[PDB]
Amino acid sequence: CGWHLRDTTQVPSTMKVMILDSGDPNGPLSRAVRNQLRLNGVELLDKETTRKDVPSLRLGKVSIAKDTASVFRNGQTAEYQMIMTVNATVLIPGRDIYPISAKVFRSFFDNPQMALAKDNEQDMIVKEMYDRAAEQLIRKLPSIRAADIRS
Amino acid sequence: ADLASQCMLGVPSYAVFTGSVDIMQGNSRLQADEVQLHQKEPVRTVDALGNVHYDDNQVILKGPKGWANLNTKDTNVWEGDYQMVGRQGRGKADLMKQRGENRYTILDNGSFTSCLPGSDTWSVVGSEIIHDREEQVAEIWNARFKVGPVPIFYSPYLQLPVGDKRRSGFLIPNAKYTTTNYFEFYLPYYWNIAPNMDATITPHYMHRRGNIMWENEFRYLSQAGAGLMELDYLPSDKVYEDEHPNDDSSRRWLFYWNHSGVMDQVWRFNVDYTKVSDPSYFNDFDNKYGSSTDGYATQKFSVGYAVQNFNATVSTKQFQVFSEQNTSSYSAEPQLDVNYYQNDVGPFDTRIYGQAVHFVNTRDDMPEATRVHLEPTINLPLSNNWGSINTEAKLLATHYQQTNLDWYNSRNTTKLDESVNRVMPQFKVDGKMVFERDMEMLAPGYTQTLEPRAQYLYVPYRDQSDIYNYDSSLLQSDYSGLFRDRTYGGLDRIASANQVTTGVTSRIYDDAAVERFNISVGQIYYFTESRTGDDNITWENDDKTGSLVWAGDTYWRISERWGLRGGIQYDTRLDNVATSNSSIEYRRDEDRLVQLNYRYASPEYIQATLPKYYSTAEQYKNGISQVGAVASWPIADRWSIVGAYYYDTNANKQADSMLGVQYSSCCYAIRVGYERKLNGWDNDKQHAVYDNAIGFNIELRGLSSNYGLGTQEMLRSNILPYQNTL
Amino acid sequence: CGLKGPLYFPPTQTQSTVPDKNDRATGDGPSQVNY
Ligand SMILES: *C[C@@H](COC(=O)CCCCCCCCCCCCCCC)OC(=O)CCCCCCCCCCCCCCC
Repeated sequence: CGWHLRDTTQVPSTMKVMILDSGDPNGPLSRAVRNQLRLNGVELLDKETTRKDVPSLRLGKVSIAKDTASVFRNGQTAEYQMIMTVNATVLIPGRDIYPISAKVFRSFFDNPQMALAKDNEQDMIVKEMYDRAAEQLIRKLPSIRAADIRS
Repeated sequence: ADLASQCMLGVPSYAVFTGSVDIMQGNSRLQADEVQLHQKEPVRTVDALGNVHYDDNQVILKGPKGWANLNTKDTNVWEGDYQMVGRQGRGKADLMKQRGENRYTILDNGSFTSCLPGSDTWSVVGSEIIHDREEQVAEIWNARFKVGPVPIFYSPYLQLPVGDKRRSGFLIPNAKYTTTNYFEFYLPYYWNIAPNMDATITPHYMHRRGNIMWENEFRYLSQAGAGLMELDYLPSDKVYEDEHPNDDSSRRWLFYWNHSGVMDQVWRFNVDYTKVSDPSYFNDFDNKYGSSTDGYATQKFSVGYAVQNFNATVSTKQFQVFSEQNTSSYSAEPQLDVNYYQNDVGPFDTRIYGQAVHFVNTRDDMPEATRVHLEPTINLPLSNNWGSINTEAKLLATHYQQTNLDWYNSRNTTKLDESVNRVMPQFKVDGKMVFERDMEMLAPGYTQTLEPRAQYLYVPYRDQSDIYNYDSSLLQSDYSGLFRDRTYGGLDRIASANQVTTGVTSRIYDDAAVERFNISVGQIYYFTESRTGDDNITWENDDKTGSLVWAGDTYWRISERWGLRGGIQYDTRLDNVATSNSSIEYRRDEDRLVQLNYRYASPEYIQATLPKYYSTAEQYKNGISQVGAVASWPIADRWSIVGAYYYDTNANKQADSMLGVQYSSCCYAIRVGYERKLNGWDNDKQHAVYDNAIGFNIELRGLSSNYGLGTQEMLRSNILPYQNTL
Repeated sequence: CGLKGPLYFPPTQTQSTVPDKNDRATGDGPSQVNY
């Protein structure tokens, strides 16, 4: 009833070739974004390239925070909530600079009797949050292309 | 308008003559009446008389009599009043002098207030105030600090730091009243070691403990990253002695160290270390580096090397558990993780993950182990515009060496082995589609998407009851975690899998291709029971196969200021909703927000996943049912109220409440805070224990660029701090 | 009398993996209070 398979691509046709730029090129978010763009068939160029007509994706400040979300009746922590916030910009070669952002929420229960096990669980959670934040940024690329046509 | 620019418009902005004089030399003016000019050898002198007005770009000087020297640039204004131009500050002295190429502004029996004209909230009268522009300091002799017309204290040499350059000296103290320590007073001294390091020493005096606690902070900035150390030491405690008379020494202390940095883009260094003298340290003493809500102290070091397609890490993980019901705690000393990635091996992507860890326990009766893991992986990704399918295969090969098993094997029916091998493959298939439709009955230009997803996972069954569980904990199943390929963390319990996950997400985009709404539902269907060989979870139902796990998520961005979030988990083996949470926020800016939230965790979920004494202990057994409210709003553009209230609907008692008020003028700021929190459990009367705290802070303004309203510091200062969910 | 402020080297960011547990949001700026 009106539905049809997605005829257009995920990443805009303009951003088929991009420059991925970062201050921590070997970090966990750069690896997540670079792999996500590779799935979408995007050809990534080096920052120091001869090309002067390709958009540049810049990865900025990444914050991870773990806070107490609820407590037991003795005041001890019951649940921890983790928030990951990512800031980025997409520079079109000739137009302005378009900022984008991501925010991921996760939570889990705390167990002082298996604190080592809960440490490994938290490390696993952060890796997943990096995959989600990489997807959220890529879903914002069509919004940048639309703003480009308006201006 | 904001405070910073509201306090700006208040401040100013850029041969006898015998007549109305307006002599100007580039920038400096002199609107005197009678000017007497001399050129005696040349030693050029200017003798002004009558309503002298030395206007400038830096100061405005007014005085009945003036004088100047055109060679050494020495001025003299008698019985005058000055005022800074382009900055905040004004006063009145019996003699104003500019000396040393207009470096020193020396005042004899002068005063100085950074308050706006017509306001005299505070002043500091001295006798030899000197403003030095190279050092950005204002030295005062025989200083008397005055509030209104009433002095409050006297002391020689009351330097006032002008500007934003850092200096070493005493900071303004602050006070508290808590029910644990009674009246408290902090007197900080700041030491400015170097541009990239500094230290701070704070004698914290607590009335009830009857001694001074010494707080020492050290911040540094290096090539390897930025860090912070904290070392607190209370030589003796009077409250602690009564509760623990048998202990010979009642010292309390805390060591904290946090480091994080990346050097040369390839070396990553991390430290997260906490150590305290006793379990009850944070229930008594309020720190920025620990909370009374903690259950243990984490002590981790990590050194790693990362490149484009390879990374290795060596780390140690140790924990200090506080509760007296726990005495055994495992540690990784050390752990080595290695990853290697290689793509485009034909149409496949390959990957290797290896590990080597050594487990040690605080107790001397517990098993001790060494484990080596290898995990090669290969996948074949396929995709197009409207769909993608990803097929993956994996091998999980582990080896164990378990020693010190005599004490455990004596009192348990099933025995641990000394040498264990565990090899098991894993096969997974993951699919995805996307549909779209033009949703015009909502608004023109909108679209809606429908994204169904499916996954199939198969792992065979290995009996893992001869392996002790060191680092495996049950993982939550939210909607994001429905498609996870693991049931436990770590590598000690690897459950079997023969299951299909199905889910669907719908999104609503507007004409700007900006997402407005998304909602998700999913389930996991089991064809065979998931067993690790050591299965002792306490399920309410004897269900093994079928559709057992359900989950959902939502997010609606109603406007630029409104937001709604939700999530629910249902488990059929619990016969009830496992967990749930909800949240709605309105947020105009940092100083205007309202938030409502709810958190739920069933009594059966506590029984299934947490320790066995949780389901019988009164402070644990009922799960979670918590309603919270957070607000922040200004009144009359200077006041700022922050409040928080968290309520437990199961016990009909609060968990936390907070209230803070701050008044921030153009030359001072005052903040008062209150918080009542849960702070322990009384085992005799079987009721919770609360703590009350009132804090009073004061501050001077107008000397540096600081004009904060203190909202974010107040919103983050309780046990359940504020998180921005918009 | 002293002023406390941010550190700098004597004359974007790193993507971490360790979260900040219960950060108290004590801003780093020129101040005469401890924070
Ligand atoms: C170097 C100073 C840092 O502070 C300054 O910059 C100098 C100005 C001092 C700021 C005082 C603000 C607090 C007092 C305001 C009035 C109370 C509140 C009013 C109602 C809400 O070092 C400091 O840290 C400041 C000095 C320490 C605090 C002073 C408290 C009183 C001292 C009395 C001892 C004097 C005894 C001899 C004279 C009787």
